[PDB]
Amino acid sequence: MVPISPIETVPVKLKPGMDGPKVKQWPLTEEKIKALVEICTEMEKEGKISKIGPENPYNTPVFAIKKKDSTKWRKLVDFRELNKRTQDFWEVQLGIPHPAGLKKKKSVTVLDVGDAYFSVPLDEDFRKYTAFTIPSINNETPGIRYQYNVLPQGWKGSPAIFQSSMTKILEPFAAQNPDIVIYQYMDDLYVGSDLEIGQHRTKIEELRQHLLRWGLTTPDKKHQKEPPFLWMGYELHPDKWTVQPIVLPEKDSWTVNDIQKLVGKLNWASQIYPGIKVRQLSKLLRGTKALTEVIPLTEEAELELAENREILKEPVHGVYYDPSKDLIAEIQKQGQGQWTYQIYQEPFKNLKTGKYARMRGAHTNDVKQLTEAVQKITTESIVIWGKTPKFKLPIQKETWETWWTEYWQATWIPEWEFVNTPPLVKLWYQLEKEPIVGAETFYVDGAANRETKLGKAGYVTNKGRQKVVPLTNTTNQKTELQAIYLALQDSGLEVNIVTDSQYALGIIQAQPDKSESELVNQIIEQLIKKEKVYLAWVPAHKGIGGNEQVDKLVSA
Amino acid sequence: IETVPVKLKPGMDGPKVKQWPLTEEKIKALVEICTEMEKEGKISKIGPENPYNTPVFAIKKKDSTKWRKLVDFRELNKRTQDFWEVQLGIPHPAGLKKKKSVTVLDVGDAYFSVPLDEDFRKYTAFTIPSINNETPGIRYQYNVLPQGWKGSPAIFQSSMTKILEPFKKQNPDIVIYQYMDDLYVGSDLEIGQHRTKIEELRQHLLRWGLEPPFLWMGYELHPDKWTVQPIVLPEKDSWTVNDIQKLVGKLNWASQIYPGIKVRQLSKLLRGTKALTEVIPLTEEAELELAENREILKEPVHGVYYDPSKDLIAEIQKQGQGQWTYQIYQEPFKNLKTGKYARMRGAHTNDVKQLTEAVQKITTESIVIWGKTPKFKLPIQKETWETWWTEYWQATWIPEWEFVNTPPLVKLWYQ
Ligand SMILES: Cc1cc(/C=C/C#N)cc(C)c1Nc1ccnc(Nc2ccc(C#N)cc2)n1
Ligand SMILES: Oc1ccc(C(F)(F)F)cn1
Ligand SMILES: [Mg+2]
Repeated sequence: MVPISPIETVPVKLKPGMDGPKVKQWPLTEEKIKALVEICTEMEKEGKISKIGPENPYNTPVFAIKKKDSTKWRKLVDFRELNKRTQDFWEVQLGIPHPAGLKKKKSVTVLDVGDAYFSVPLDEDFRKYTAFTIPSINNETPGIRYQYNVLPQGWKGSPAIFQSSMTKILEPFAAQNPDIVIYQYMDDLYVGSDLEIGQHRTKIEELRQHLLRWGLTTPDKKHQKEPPFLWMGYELHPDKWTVQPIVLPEKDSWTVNDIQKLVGKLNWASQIYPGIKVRQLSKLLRGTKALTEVIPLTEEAELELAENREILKEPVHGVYYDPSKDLIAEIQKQGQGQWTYQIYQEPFKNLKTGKYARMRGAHTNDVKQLTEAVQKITTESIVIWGKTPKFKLPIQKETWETWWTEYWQATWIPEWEFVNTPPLVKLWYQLEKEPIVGAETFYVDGAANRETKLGKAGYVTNKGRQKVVPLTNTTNQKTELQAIYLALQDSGLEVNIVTDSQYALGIIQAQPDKSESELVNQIIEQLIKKEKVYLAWVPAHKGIGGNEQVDKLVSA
Repeated sequence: IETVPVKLKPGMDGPKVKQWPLTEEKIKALVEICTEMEKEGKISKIGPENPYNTPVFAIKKKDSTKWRKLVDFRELNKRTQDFWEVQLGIPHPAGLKKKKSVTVLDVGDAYFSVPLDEDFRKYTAFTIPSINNETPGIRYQYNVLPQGWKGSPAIFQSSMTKILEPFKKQNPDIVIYQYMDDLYVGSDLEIGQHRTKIEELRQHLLRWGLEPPFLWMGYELHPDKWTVQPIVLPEKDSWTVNDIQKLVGKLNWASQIYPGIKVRQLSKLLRGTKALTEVIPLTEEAELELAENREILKEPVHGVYYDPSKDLIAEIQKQGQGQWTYQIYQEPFKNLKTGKYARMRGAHTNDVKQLTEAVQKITTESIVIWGKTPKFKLPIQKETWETWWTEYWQATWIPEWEFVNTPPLVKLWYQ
C-alpha cells in the first residue's frame, strides 16, 4: 500500500451545560427494518459507522423513506435533537461571491469529491452522541446499536468541518499554482484558469495526484456538468454571466403572496437588468401580511409592472471584472425615492446593475438620497472588487459644494464627475445667513388647545400687516407650521420670518424638499417661489416684541 | 512567561462581530503582517470549532508609510472581566495634563512577549477576508497579549513598571502614564531636552526587548497650552433688532448653565413690531443687565465635578470653514471641557476626514485628563461615517459613538 496522510479531526463539544440526545426510537415495520439492516451493514463495511455496546445512553431516531418511484429504501438519521445541543461553528459560506467580481476564465473543470467527504473522521470523543438504533424484528431481541465515525449528513457541524478540511488540503496546491482558481460548492471542486487547454488539464491531473496524498479519489469519467453553470440563481459562462431566466407570470388577480414573489423576482433581476422598479408594487404590501388576501393593483402599479415586463423581454448579460481597469459607477434618479445605477469598466458593458430606495422617514431631499446611494454602492463595491468606483452623478459640481459647505452635518462623496442626463439633482431653496434689508419682517406664532383640538395661526409685521386664522383638529406643532405657511403666502419675494418654534426650525434646518406632511410640502412649495428668505428663531414667552403680540393673538 | 488566568464576565459569551468590508490594499497588507506574526508564534490558525470573531483592519500611524494592524476589540473589551486583582486600578495622574510637553509612544509591540492564557485565546479570533469572498477568510487567534485589548496593559503592568524603574528613579519629575498601547510621557523641559529623554526612554525598551516597528515614532502634545471656550457676548455700538434677538436667545440658553442670567431689560428694547435690520439704542437699564450678565459669564459653572463611575460624553458641532466646536460633560449643562478646532489637517475639502481627526484629538485630550475615552455624539449620518472613518483613522484605540440626526439649535451659541 501507499501510506496516506490522515485528515486531522476537529474537536467538537456540546453547548455548555447540555447533554447528548436520548430520543426514543419509534417502532418500524418489518419491511423497513430489513432494509435498514442491509444499508447499515454496507456502511459498516465502508467504515462509516461502528457497532457499540449497551453502555452508551444516547440515541437519535432513524427512519426509512421510499425513494419515490423505486423499490429501494433510503435511511434517514434525524439529528434535529443533537443539532440543538451541538456548539456553534464558523460558517465560511455566509458571504457568496458575486459573479460581477469574478474574472474571466478560458477553462473551468469540475471534480467530484463526494467520496472524500467520508474520509473526514468525526472527533472520537463526540461519536458517542451520534448513536442510533435499528429496532429488532418483533422487538424480541435488542436493537442493533451504531454510532458514526465520519461526518453525518444532516448534522449541524458537517458542512463547516467538511469545507474547512478540504480547504486545508487544497491550500498548498493553490498557493503553489497561482495561475488557477479553486472553489468548492457542495460535493464538487471547480478549477478555472487561463492556461491553454493542455496545460490546464495537466494542472487538473496534478490536483488529482495531490488529493491522492490523502487517499481521496476522483472519478476518471469526467464530470457531466459543463459551462454554463447554474449556481445560486445565476448562469455562469466562461466570459459572461447573467441571472437564471426571470419569468413574470400573467394573472388576472394578484394575491399578497404573489406580489411578494413578484417583487422578489424583480429584486433578483435588478442586479443586471437596468431600470427595474418596485416601489409602487411594494406599496401594496404596506402593513398587511395575510398571504391569501387579494389586492387590487393601482393604475400606477400596472404601469410599473408593464414597464418591467418590457425590460425583461430579452436576455441581458454582465461581463466579468478586469482588475487592470478602473470601475465606473453611474447613478440616475427614477422618482418616488427610487434610484438606479450601473457599474462598468468599458462603455456599454455593465459588470452589474442595481437600485436604491429612499429610507422611511418624515422628511427628505434628493441630495441626501443621492449621498446614501453613493455610500451603498461604495460598500457593495468594496465587497465585490475591493475598491471604490469613480462615480458619474446627475448633480452639478457647484450644487454639491453649496450643499456640503452649508449643511449642518459632515458629509462626503468620493471622487466623482457630473453627468448631464436629466433629471438633475438640485437645491430647490436656500435660506439667507443674514436678515434682509428692505424686506418685511413677519413675526409668526400658533397655538392649540390640547383637549378641543382648536387652535390659531397668524402673524404680525413691521408694516402693520396682520392675520389670524382659526383652525380645527390641530396641534401646537401643526399651528406653528401653519403660521410660517401664512407668512410665506402673504409676503413678497423677499421676507424675514421670526418664529419661536424649535420644532419648525428642526424641520426647515434639515432642508427637506419632500415630506410625508402635506403642510411641510406646502411650505416647501412657497419657499421655492421666493427670492430671499431669512428664518430667525427667538425663545417664547420672554417679552420679545412682535413675538409677544402674535402669541397673545393666537393663544386666545 | 507564565500566563495570568483570564475569564469573561459572568453569563457572557465571546464576541461574534462581523468583519466589515476591506479594500484590496488593506487585505494584502494584513496577509503580509499576519504571515510574519504566524512565523513569530504571535498568532496561530484556528479551525471551524471556534465561532468567535472580532473585526480587523489596517491603518497608517501619523507620519509613516508602513501599515499597522488594528483589531477592533471594543466588544471583547466590554465582555472581558475587570482587572482589579493586584491593583484596584492605576489612579490617574492629574499632573500629566499640566506638563508643557507630552510625547505619546506606541509600546504595544512589547505586549507580544507575554503568552496569553491558553483558555482565553479562542476569544481573540479574527478573520482576514478575501475580495468577493472567492476564497475562505483566513482565521487566526492570538497566542500572546494582543494590541488593543484592555487586558494587555493590565497583565503587562508588572513587567512595565520594572522596565521603567531605572528611568523613573533617574528622572523623578517625569510623568509616565500608560493607556492601552500608548505610553504618555510628560515633562517640563525644553523640547530639545525633552526629545532626548524620550529617546533615552526608547532605549530602555530596546534594551529590554533584546524589533518594534513603530516604537521610534513620537506624537508630541502640549497640554499646558490647551485652550477652552467660555461664553462671550458681542460688544457692539449699533445693535439691530436681529442682534438683540440673537443675544436674548443666547442668554436664555446660558441661563440653563448660569443661575443669575436675566433678559427682562434686553427684551424690553424690542417692544413693538420692528424690522429685523432696524437699529435699537441700548437703554441704561439694558446696558447694566448686559454688563451684569458679562460678569456672571466670567465665573466657573457651579457644581461641576468629574465622577469616574459615569460615562464621559463628547458632542461636536460643524461650524463651517474647517472649524469645529466640542464639549465634554457627564451631566447636561455641566461641561468639564469645551474647545474649538480649525486645523483640517490635509482635509480642506473633506468634512468626514476633518471630523475623524477631531474625534481622535478629543479622545487624546480625554485620555490625558481623565484616563478614559468619551462616548461621541457625532453630527453625521451613520452610513456615511461607517463607510469612511477607517480610511482616516491613525490611533491604536477606538472610542464609542452615536449619531445625531436632528440639527441642534445650540450650534449657534458655540459659534
Ligand atoms: C466562485 C466560483 C464559482 C464557480 C462555479 C460554481 C458552480 N456551479 C466556479 C469558480 C471557479 C469560482 N471561483 C472563481 C474565482 C475567480 N474567478 C472566477 N471566474 C469564473 C468562474 C466560472 C466561469 C464559468 N463558466 C467563468 C469565470 N471564478
Ligand atoms: O423514532 C422516533 C422518531 C421520532 C420521534 C419524535 F419524538 F421526535 F417524535 C421519536 N422516535
Ligand atoms: Mg406661543
